[PDB]
Amino acid sequence: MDGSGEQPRGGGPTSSEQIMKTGALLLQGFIQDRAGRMGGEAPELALDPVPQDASTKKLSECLKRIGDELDSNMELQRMIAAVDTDSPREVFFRVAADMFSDGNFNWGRVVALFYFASKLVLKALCTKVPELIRTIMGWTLDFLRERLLGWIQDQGGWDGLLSYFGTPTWQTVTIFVAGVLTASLTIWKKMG
Amino acid sequence: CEALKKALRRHRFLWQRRQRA
Repeated sequence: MDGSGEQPRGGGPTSSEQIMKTGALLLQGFIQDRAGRMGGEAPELALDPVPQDASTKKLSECLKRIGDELDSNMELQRMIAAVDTDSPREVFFRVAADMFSDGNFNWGRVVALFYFASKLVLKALCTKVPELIRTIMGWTLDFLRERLLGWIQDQGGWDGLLSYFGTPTWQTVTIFVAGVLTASLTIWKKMG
Repeated sequence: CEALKKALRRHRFLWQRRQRA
């Protein structure tokens, strides 16, 4: 059953194994991290007890630092409240498409995706339906395993992501993931 | 910062929709 060993050879270490794992992880973290209520026995975010490597830990702080700030924006937060909910499968695919509809197949929009889904994950957590939570994470790994996979693989894994968040005045980063995602919410429908 | 003043009847109805799907 040994075959020949464990982990043969294949140019490009950061294969999909280390990626797919960091896919259901990172998210699974930022999720039960900011929404992880204290004294709440029986967490709806069942999957991984805790992150082993600290590689994700640090990357997790980035989602918490920006989340606390971005989540403090009455603008973006309001827009998400103006986008009625009647089909998370249609809109999700719609908005996710608008993100990089012509931009430049960059990748930054990705980060915004995690935040955009967060609302659907946490928002549905209150509706009293933990099923949607698991159904959501599915749309992520699916898109990431059907897309970012190729690109992310050429970016050196999720490392390229953290490597990008290493510039000066971050005020430019928040204006990017927002100016791109926000726009999607602007076109979708402008009602108030 | 609190209370959305828009999630009471909007939701209660969002789910109801139809009795016994």
